[PDB]
Amino acid sequence: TLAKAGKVRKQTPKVEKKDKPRKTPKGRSYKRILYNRRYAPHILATDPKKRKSPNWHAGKKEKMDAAA
Amino acid sequence: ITSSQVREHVKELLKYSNETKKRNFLETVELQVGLKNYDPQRDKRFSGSLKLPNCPRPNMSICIFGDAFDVDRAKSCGVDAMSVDDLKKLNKNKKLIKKLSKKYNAFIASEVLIKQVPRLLGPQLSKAGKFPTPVSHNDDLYGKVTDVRSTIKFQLKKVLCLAVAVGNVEMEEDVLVNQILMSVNFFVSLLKKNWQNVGSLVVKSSMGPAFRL
Amino acid sequence: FTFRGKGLEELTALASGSNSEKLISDELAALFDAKTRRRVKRGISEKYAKFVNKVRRSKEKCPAGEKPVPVKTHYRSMIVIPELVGGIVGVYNGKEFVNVEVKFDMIGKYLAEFAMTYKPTTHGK
Amino acid sequence: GVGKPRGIRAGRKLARHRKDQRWADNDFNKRLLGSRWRNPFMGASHAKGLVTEKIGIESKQPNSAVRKCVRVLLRKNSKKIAAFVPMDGCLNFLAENDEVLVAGLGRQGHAVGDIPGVRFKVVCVKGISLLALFKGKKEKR
RNA sequence: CGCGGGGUGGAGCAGCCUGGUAGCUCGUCGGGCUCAUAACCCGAAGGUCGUCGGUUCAAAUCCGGCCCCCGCAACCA
RNA sequence: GCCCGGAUAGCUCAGUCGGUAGAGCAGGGGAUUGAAAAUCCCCGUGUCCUUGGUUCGAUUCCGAGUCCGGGCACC
RNA sequence: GCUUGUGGCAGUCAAGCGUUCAUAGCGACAUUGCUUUUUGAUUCUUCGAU
RNA sequence: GCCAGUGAAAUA
RNA sequence: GCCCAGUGCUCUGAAUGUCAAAGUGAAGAAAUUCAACCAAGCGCGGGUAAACGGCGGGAGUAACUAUGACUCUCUUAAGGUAGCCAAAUGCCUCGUCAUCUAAUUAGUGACG
RNA sequence: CACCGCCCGUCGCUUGUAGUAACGAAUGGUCUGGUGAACCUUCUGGACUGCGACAGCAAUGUUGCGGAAAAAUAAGUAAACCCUACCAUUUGGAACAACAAGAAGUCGUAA
RNA sequence: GGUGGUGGUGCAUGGCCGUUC
RNA sequence: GCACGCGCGUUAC
RNA sequence: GAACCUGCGGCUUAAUUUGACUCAACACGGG
RNA sequence: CGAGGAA
RNA sequence: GACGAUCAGAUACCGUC
RNA sequence: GGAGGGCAAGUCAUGGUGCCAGCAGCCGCGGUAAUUCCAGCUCCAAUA
Repeated sequence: TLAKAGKVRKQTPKVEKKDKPRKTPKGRSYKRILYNRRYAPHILATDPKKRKSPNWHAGKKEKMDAAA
Repeated sequence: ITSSQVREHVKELLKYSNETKKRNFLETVELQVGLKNYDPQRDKRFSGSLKLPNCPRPNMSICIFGDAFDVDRAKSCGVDAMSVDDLKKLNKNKKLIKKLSKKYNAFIASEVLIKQVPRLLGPQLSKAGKFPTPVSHNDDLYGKVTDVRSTIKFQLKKVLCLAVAVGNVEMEEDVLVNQILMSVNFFVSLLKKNWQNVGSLVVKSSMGPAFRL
Repeated sequence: FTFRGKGLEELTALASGSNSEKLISDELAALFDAKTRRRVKRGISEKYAKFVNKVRRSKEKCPAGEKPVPVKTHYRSMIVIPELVGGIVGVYNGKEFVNVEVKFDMIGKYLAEFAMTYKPTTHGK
Repeated sequence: GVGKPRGIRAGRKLARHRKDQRWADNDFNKRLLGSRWRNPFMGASHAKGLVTEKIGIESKQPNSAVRKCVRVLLRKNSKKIAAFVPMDGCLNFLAENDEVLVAGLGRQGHAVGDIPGVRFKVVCVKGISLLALFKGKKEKR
């Protein structure tokens, strides 16, 4: 073809991005948060064989609250 | 064998006897031959006397029949029967068509066949001794049975058969054998080529043989 | 020089006789085949009677200009009645209505017998 | 012993042998035979060119697809080039006759498994990085 | 013209010298078989035996007379 | 330069002793498949090259030009 | 060698082209002609030498 | 046998 | 290269048909006119082309387009094989593309 | 996806590719036979000028001597240019053809 | 936004059944 | 539904 | 092979509901 | 339809 | 190479030279 | 700059697309329920 150029993108409904509720700390802070959310002693505490996936929180509001 | 010896069958053979002098009563000679040996149908004869001259010699019941009116075509005389309800079952085959057409003379009946004669009635009988010949079949079978009883001449049909005559006791030679020939016409020759068509035969009178060929 | 079955008139007097009650007087009964007699002697419908009169008006009102008002019906089960002769009734078959001129001969026969219900087969391949 | 000779006096032998038996290496045989200089870029990493026309090419074996490609004319080299235009709408920016900057795809030789005889990528239109034209908030002319 | 050989389905070939039955192949037409596709196979339609007559119960069959076919032979004024 | 010739849809191509315009492929809608090829129905698309004449009307029958297309060019 | 159809070449009328205008430049139709390196007719001269 | 006779054609 | 049908040539070959003179038979009164057989030759059979010479033609026939190794065919021995060209053979032809020219109805190199 | 499996070649088609050799050109380099600017040196040449003696005290003049510009000269270094051969590096070229790859194209079936 | 649907996918599936037997 | 092509069968010569 | 019967294909038809296709479709969907 | 070809 | 046969095809697997 | 594997990180039953647009370093993704396309969200890696 040719005129069939970018058929896909043209057909895609432009969804918007969730305007940052607050902010995402960039610096030793981010590396800090990560350290806390995963390698902080409470997670290295429970079995190293039974600890969750750093993204099982695929953004699931139902399992998001069950954990916290 | 159509040679000088004809008068050896005739002249030299006319006083052979088998005892003494030569008797004291009348004579009885002839000249044997046939009819045409064809098949008693297609072609073998026509018309014209020789003669010859004779008739029966012994019996004459020949052949004449077809319908319920063909019986009276054999009542004031004597012939064979073709039957009515037989041409659709058994009036011809081998010893059947024979019966009616197989006597001695030939046939003097009429005609009536249709789509049946290529292997039955009219057929199986021809060279046997009959297959619809010329017997003026229209008024009956008597007037033309002058060609089927007496006089004659010598109607030669069916299976061989014929006649001959010239003199009495002794008075023939060149005209004795040449009387035997004279005792032959539409039976010794005829139209287109017919001076001979056989192999041999016989003859005498009462004496002994004739031609020793 | 042609005539008709049993006298078109004798029947109008036979059908509309002294007691022209039930569409098919017991008179006409003697005339029909067992199957038809069965039906009428059994239980014939009334609708079949109002349909009757619908032809009636169509046969008279129309001038001798021989232009009958086609009467439409699905009552393919109706058996032509004597007085039903002459009118052109439109009978449904499956697709549309069929207009048929009622002759004297089609009586005692089912009204459906003329409304072809299917087009037989032509061929080729 | 093995094939190789183990003499203290036979260094020369081993030496020449290695220099020889070494031609059996393509990587070697390649740069050694100034091959890199004969390709369309003349060794170069990138090349400028003018779009000769946007043509499309069909995918190979298990894939079936219309690939976006531009036939380019390299400047000092002056060769016909087959150049694959990257991401989605990309070819919608390449106007015929514009100036384009092309580079190879994974080691100069085999094209991406999918493509047929294409050995180049298109990175600039009129001197404007494609990626830039690909994301709205960046650039467009 | 004289000798001698021959016309049989639509085609090419049989049956004729040894009278009763008209066959083969192709082609046309239908069906098998197969898991299926080729292939392969079966079964049908179709001949007036050049044409006319004769023998004959019966003729493509033997016999003739014509009509073309081929081969020999040939002297026309 | 004279002698014939083709001009018809998106491209290759036929026409009662005029009165009507076509398959093919491109082609989009199907039937089909597991999806697809192939195949089978359907759509569509035009003064049938420009003029003059003949007729009720000409894409066609006529006449010239026209483009591209085979055969003829001191002594 | 006639003759000139056919070739070639000029000519009258002016409907037309020539965007405005018949003739600057050309001219349909229709019509008068010249030409004898086409070709075609014809058979006069020359096979009792071209 | 034959008047019956079928078949490619009937015989003592 | 392939063609033995054609014309020629040429072999013991063919189970059979012509085929002259003498010789034979038959018929007349002979002259004479009918016969049968009868060498070659012919015709039948085979080989034969570094023998004369020959060497076809039209239909269909997708993966824009034109296309033929495809098959269908009607067909006479055989249906041009290697090879080779606008050539001293090519009609149209001044063939088409190059090439040599400022320029080529010449040259040459190509292509069928 | 297991013989209704794999699979080979001719021809065709689809999508493509310009290699090796030769030749052409470009750049550079070398050889062969010539033409030869310029300049070092050389033999000349000697305007101009310095000195001494004589014609005058002086400008000027004669000659002897010395330095010395142009010109001209031979051998030499040798630029460029041409011709004759050869090398190197690049780059070029077409219908038909050719090569490359692929397939349930076509014909068969090799393995 | 449901009901209901012999409407579509048996290659989305249960259940069941045929086949290999 | 009928020009026809298949497959169980029913009735019979 | 025969005439009916019944199922499947095909071709018709307003429409001829549709499933199933070598045994492992076709008097089978109790059709 | 007169016992039915390849199967 | 010339022939027979086999095949749908055989200038091939058999056979005669 | 990524989130099927190699190669750290989504088992979202998310929206669009339907062998098309495109991805893909190599395996391979894609033919209507895509873990590789477009994009949202959440995650990972190195981090001026």
